[PDB]
Amino acid sequence: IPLLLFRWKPLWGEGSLEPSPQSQAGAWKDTAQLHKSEEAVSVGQKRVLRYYLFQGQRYIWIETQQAFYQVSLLDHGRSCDDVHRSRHGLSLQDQMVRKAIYGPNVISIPVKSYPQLLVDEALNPYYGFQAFSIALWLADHYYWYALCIFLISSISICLSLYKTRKQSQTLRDMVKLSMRVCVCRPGGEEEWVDSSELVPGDCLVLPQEGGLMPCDAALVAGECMVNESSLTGESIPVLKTALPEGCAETHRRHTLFCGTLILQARAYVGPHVLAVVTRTGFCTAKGGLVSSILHPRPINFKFYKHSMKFVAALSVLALLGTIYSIFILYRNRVPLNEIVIRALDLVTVVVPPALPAAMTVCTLYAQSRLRRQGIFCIHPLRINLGGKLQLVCFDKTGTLTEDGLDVMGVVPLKGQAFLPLVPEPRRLPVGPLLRALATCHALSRLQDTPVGDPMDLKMVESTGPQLQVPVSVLHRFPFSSALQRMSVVVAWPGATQPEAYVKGSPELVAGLCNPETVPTDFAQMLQSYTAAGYRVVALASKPLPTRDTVEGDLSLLGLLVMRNLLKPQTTPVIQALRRTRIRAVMVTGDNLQTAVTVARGCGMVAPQEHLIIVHATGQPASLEFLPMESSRHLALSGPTFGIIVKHFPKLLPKVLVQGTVFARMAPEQKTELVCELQKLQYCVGMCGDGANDCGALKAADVGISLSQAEASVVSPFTSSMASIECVPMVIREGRCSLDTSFSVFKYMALYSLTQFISVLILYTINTNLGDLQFLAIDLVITTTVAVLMSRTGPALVLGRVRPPGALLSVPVLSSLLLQMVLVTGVQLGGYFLTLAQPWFVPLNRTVAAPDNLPNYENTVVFSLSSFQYLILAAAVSKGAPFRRPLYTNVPFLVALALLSSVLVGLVLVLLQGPLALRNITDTGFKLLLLGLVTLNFVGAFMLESVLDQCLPACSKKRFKQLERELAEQPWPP
Repeated sequence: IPLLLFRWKPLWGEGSLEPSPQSQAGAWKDTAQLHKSEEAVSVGQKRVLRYYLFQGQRYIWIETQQAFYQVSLLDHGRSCDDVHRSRHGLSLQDQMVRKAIYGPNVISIPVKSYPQLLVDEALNPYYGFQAFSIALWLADHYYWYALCIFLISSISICLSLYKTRKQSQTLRDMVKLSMRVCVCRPGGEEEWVDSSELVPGDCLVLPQEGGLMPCDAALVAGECMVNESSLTGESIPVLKTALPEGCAETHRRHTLFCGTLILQARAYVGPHVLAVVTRTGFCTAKGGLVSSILHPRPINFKFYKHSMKFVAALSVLALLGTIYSIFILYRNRVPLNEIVIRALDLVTVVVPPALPAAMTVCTLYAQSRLRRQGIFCIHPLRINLGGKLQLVCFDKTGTLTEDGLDVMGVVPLKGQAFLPLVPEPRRLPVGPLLRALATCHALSRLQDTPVGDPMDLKMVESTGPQLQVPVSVLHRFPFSSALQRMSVVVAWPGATQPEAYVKGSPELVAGLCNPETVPTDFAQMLQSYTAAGYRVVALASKPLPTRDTVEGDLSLLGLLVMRNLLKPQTTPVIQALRRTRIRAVMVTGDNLQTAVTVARGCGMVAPQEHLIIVHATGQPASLEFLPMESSRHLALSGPTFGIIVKHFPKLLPKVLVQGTVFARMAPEQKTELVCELQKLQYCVGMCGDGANDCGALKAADVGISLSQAEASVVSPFTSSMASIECVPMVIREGRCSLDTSFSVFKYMALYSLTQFISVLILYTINTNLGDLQFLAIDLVITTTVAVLMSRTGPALVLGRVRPPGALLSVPVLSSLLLQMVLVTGVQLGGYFLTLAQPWFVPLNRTVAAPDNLPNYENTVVFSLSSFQYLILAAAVSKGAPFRRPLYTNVPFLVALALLSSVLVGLVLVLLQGPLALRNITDTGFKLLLLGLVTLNFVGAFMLESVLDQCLPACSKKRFKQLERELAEQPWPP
């Protein structure tokens, strides 16, 4: 083999592909087009048996003849007749043959124990640089400073251990489905096998009492009632029917997904129900969503996008900083054994150890602020995407309107008089119409919940009679979608003859009713509700003294009115997004005439703002642009949106920039409306609720789901308040986390730089900063005010000003430099003020640098510098546009106050044996050392309250450029 390139590697992956060449040359090699590293095979079970798991799917492909990839969907072209032939169980000898091809039917999480996980964190070139720094400063004997950068790099690791062991504990909780499952064998058995031995091609008999689900099986025989709350959040009971003979992604009403909980499971044909296993652990629903979490898409928040700028600047400060060290120390007559070490020591102060510890902890407080409010996020780095959102798409029903249809009242008809809509249906007396709305229902009085059609259960408590004077006699015609109506014959004690109640649409039923009974103003009465967003149904009766005699020659009695109201917290939120100039889009799959009358109510289309319906044609002709008379908006449609994206590709960005109401959108069309806005360089958000949004919540940059405790059908922000008032809370938290991450970074840099400058102003005169001084500084002062810096919080009102989004920009480099100038003109303003004192004596220069110098040239530099760090933390931590004022952070004022008081003490009145300061500065020189700290405290607040008020006189996003064109000339004629 001669593969021992390991010996070569001992000497030491930026270029893995390059590295790969070294390792090897029809086995164990796989370049999977993304980092190209997945080497696995098993070759067991007396076959070829390719094995490799690339993200958890098995890919049985070692060749082209007797192998084929994608264990998911390798038997996807089945027929509906074929699964009925699999009603019998697989053979027990053949049952342990399909387990080789498929998985063990367990979506598994590795344990990743503590020796295996500490090695995956410390193996990086930014903890190995500091392990070099442990053995670098410890060449100067028995340092305390070589202990602190071990003790604050054991906080940097242990916080990265905590955010990993708590994220993987969350994913391991939701996929725990330990249950013993009864099946059928090849010939008349049960055998009660474990759920970790189920393969597709097996039967499955459901328990009628209780149990969740083993795996997504097709309901081949029987009736079942499930609870889909684990997979979609729509927690209403869904009735599952038996699969007819003659497509698993199409027949949703015949599949029992893995994770949903089954409730009734009645048989009605035989002794029990039957199912046919289709998928397994990593290739199911709830197995595909978890595999989309633990291998996420890369986030489009390029934090430190420049990637070379900081590194090259680092290079210049380090080198043009370390060649000043080699120029001044060599003019101090050194024996060359330590110049090298002094320079490496100068390079180790420009890399702060607590930089990964303060950027990690800045995100743990962000998840700790959203969990108090309700939003449960799991991907920690997608918090910062909420600060950068120019666009938010909404669903309609359940999201910013009510969940189900709600009744308004009754419009009766007593002799064609058109008596108006009553506000409360509990107020009309009992008759043929009041008995009508309480008995024509396809519900079921089972387990104390009326379960059935969501519409007619709402009119049960609209008046509230008793249920289970009328009695359920017979359902003469079931409510079918083909004939659209439902006839129920009812009787009651005290009747001469039973009546026949039937409900349906207004137009189709009145065309079958008596023409002498339906009036002439029936079309405009239908028109006055179908154009305002009302859903209206009619009802009829006929007394009976079978066939369709129950539905014929009917009297028109009255109208029933249903209407989806807005939520009370919808209107102040849509106005608060329009006021802060982020654009609001509604993406619904409901009717178009309903969607316009809602988008005028909530506030996408404000009054005195025109909108025009496009309504393109299926033919390749023009767009027709119908107007509406009741900025500039456009209202699209479902089949309209397919015409522009196919036949008019040059006119597509002119529509998505100024189109607001998208109606009749298919659930597979909600996902490329998001992927097309991301190609206009929007950063799209998506608040949604249901199964229709499962493709579009993932594709969005911030996908938010409503009204669920802790689920995974979201991208990540499942919240739990059932309103759209959480979508400003993600904007308002993602903005106070995007500049806090900037304020933490531009403080670490400011500290490293003040230290490089105090070790460099002390390398001249050969008076290097002490032992407990480096420790003090770092640990105490710079880690207390960096772990506690990021606890402030979000503001209370959003604003028009976005965060700057780019770290190394022109307002950041300038402040750092000006602040550095104020910092170096005060250490030089403190060093050259002791030198003019009468009590001043110099240092014994020719002894060593760290050995025997408790002198006056470090006492002034350590005192001035300690305060510089505390001043700078407070200066860089501002919260006027985005975060909050810093006095609300009570554990951050107590740091500053306590640390400042200790520091003022060690300069006025000890820690003089320790920290090696000069014994007593005798005269009243102490009182004006606090003088030029005060004009550093004043001179830093009055420097960043001026520099952020700077406008340099001298549309990056694609959409912004288009908007400018629209402003100059409206695109519609």
